Amino acid sequence: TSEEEEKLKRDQTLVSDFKQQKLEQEAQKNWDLFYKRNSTNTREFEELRSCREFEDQKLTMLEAGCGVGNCLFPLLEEDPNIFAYACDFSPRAIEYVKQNPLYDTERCKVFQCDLTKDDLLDHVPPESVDVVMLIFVLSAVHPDKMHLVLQNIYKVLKPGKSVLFRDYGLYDHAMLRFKASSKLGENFYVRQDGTRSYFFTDDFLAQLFMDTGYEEVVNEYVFRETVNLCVPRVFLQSKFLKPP
Ligand SMILES: C[S@@+](CC[C@H](N)C(=O)[O-])C[C@H]1O[C@@H](n2cnc3c(N)ncnc32)[C@H](O)[C@@H]1O
Repeated sequence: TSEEEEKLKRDQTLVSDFKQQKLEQEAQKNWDLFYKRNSTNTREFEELRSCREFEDQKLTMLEAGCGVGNCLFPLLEEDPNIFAYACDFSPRAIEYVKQNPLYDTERCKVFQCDLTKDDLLDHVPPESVDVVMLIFVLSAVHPDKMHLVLQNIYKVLKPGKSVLFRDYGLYDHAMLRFKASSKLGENFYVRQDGTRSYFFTDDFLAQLFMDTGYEEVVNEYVFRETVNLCVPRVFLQSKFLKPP
């Protein structure tokens, strides 16, 4: 190898770490910019009706990474005996959740929170929650910090109740198009809008949850289609239990 060949490889590491840190430093900005630049923004129901002891028993629920509430307001409208804590670290997204007319404070408490560093106990009482919902959120978090998210959620969960996980899986469509310029690491990619996407394997995700004290209930790939002309989709869909 040349002298410039050797130089270029140490340059690649250096620039790539610069890129990674900038992307991590601005995780919140890029998600906030995402919301400020757009507005065209069932397994869950089954498990809510599952842990109920009575028939119409009230349950309390934490939607971690609520966005503008696409997975929140439906669950509130179908089920009347459910209270949802909701957080997100994008202020603009929070405005949207507080701003649409379905928002009723007898049913829904939304707050800002960076799940990697802000204590959920600041706004969610300890071991108070029956279901936490991590839907397409963990994959936005740096793989090295994902366990922080799971540790944080742990404090909030009533023992014997569970996290409902769903996120991008191995060989999902986006992973199969990113130019290697956008690869940040193994299964870790950056989108054009600066937000990041991790593509989970069943084994890696299971290890994350067990390293932070959960037990595997369900951990399976699920496959779906999107219309263009059909696009194959791979999600990882799981359920992890906080032990009693
Ligand atoms: C693709 S949206 C998913 C929203 C929602 N779970 C749903 O079902 O539609 C990803 C959301 O995760 C949020 N997010 C990413 N990292 C976060 C973090 N560290 N703490 C809190 N929210 C985060 C972003 O603000 C964004 O709104």
